[PDB]
Amino acid sequence: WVNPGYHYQYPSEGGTWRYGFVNAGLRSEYNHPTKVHGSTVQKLIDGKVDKTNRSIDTAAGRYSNAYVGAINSPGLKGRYYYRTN
Ligand SMILES: [Cl-]
Ligand SMILES: [Cl-]
Repeated sequence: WVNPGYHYQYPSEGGTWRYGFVNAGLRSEYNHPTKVHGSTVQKLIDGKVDKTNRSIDTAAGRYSNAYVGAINSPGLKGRYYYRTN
């Protein structure tokens, strides 16, 4: 199970990174105001990777969108990634 709602980090590279269990999925979303950027999320069940979703290379000023639809079940955990180009 994942304590729901976006969690936030502020990369040294710039921008805002938000991720977590939100609106029926695991999500990783990164906004960089000027650079091409992206994000990735992995869905874990009992520690095993069930799915990986990688955002496309995303335009400056928009949040990248990495998502896996999920039930917030007892075995659910997420792992989250961001990138700049
Ligand atoms: Cl990424
Ligand atoms: Cl695995």
